[PDB]
Amino acid sequence: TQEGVNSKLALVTKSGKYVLGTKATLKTIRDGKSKLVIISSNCPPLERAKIEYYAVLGKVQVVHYSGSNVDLGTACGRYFSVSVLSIIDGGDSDIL
RNA sequence: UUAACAAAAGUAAAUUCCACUGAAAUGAAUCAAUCAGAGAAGUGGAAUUUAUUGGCUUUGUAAGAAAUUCAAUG
Repeated sequence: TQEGVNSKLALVTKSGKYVLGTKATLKTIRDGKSKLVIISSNCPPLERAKIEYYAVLGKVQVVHYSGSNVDLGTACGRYFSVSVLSIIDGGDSDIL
């Protein structure tokens, strides 16, 4: 069903604010800026387990992206790969 | 001109890690390459290697030695 969230993460790039990177995602979960976490399908199972446990503590929803980190980076209009992603605010979409 | 073994005034090259921050107008770099959101470059650090301690100069050793001269041992 990857004709949805892919288009959802296109208005966020235009109006909303997200942050790319596992280290930078963990920074936002520690604060209150995180409102949603998207994890690719190939994130290492040990670093993935640390994001979810952090999100469970922070009560932030985790969206298991159906593509790899290469596909997730392209979904944000980026020429590198993104493993984890945090949404500070949804611009015009309905992701949150 | 200077040894083994040790010292630590001064000071190198290369690689790998750590902290801050988060790269797109993509940058960084080599003779060649090669690398980066499971995170580049920047700044500040840590470690190891470099014919023994710690690589080079320097120092103790150690000038009393040795080399080159002079005089009839100095």
